Amino acid sequence: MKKIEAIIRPFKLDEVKIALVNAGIVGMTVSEVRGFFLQKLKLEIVVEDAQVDTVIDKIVAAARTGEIGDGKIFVSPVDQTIRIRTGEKNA
Amino acid sequence: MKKIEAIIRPFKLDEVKIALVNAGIVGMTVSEVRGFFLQKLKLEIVVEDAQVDTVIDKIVAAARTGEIGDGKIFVSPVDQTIRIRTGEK
Amino acid sequence: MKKIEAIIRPFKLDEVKIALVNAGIVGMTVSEVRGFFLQKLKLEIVVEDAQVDTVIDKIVAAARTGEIGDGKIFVSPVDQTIRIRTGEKN
Repeated sequence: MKKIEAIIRPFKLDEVKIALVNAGIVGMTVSEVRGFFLQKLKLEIVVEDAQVDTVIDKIVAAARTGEIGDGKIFVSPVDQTIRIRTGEKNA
Repeated sequence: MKKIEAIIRPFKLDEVKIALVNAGIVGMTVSEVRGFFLQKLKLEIVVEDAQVDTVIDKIVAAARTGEIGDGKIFVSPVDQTIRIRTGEK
Repeated sequence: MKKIEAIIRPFKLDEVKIALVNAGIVGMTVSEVRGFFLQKLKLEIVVEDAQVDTVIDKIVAAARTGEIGDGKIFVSPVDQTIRIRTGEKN
């Protein structure tokens, strides 16, 4: 499992969201961030390793404009995920 | 050392906070997040490996309601922690 | 590559920012966080492994005051970085 964090232009949110739903990406967290100080959105998703590349492509395709400031995607390892409602774990 | 991030229902904050203090969990960071777009809180703590399971349980017990949307906990590795005040590593 | 997250006193931002520019640190993300509930800023940067220690020192030197609440720095692994504009990966 990997965490994928994407720093995108705020107005791209909808587009990106749509794409991620189309790839059956379920859980997803978004927070307001300042980068460059420009306002950006940070999207966080956690997916299986096999999905990573796929997801990246879609985000890229949805978040891209062609100009500097399109932002960036970071992939990092996740050891464990726990669903609070049930306490179910996957590793 | 592991980073523990929990995305919870905002109103659960107090409860969760209490529990974490009861387990001697000291440093803790909280930010507003939108998930699902519902308002959530993201809590971040960094603890020793041996504490991980314990902490998870408490968070679960404190943050749970029984309904969809209770949120999620992610555990990820941390290589290094540095205290800014002293530079201790 | 490593992600460096620093939780600092808000007013230190400028100082810290200057220092990071002086070490050629380019991309950098800042968000408002509540820690301890005191208002803090979380700075996130991703750098090559070889840079890590350097960066840490500068942040420390820039963010420090000597009192409790100076905050903390966490270093964690990053597997992959992708530039959205081009799709370039490292």
